[PDB]
Amino acid sequence: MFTAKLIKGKTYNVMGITFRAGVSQTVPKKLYEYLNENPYFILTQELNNQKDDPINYTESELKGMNKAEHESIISNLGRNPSDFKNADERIAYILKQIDNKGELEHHHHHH
Repeated sequence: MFTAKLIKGKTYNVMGITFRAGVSQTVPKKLYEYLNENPYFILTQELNNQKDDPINYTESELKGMNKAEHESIISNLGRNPSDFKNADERIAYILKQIDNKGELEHHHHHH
């Protein structure tokens, strides 16, 4: 997660985002580096998602995902992606786990 807080200003409108001095607001990577150039803000990025289940992603993202990326993914799963050499193999196998994420709130009082 990226966040910026106005240190130079008091109330400033960046593109379509409204920042105020003292007010931290979460921004995308685009705006983070955009405001990295613009010395009006203090920039801070922290990872709330330290570890998730790293073996299930968008096939669209995996279509543009590099060789070592696919490998490190399935390595975190605990499988050897060295046998799977073609993109088809690697993408399909990862898609099996995006299929394994069927439910999150299977708990009552939240249905």
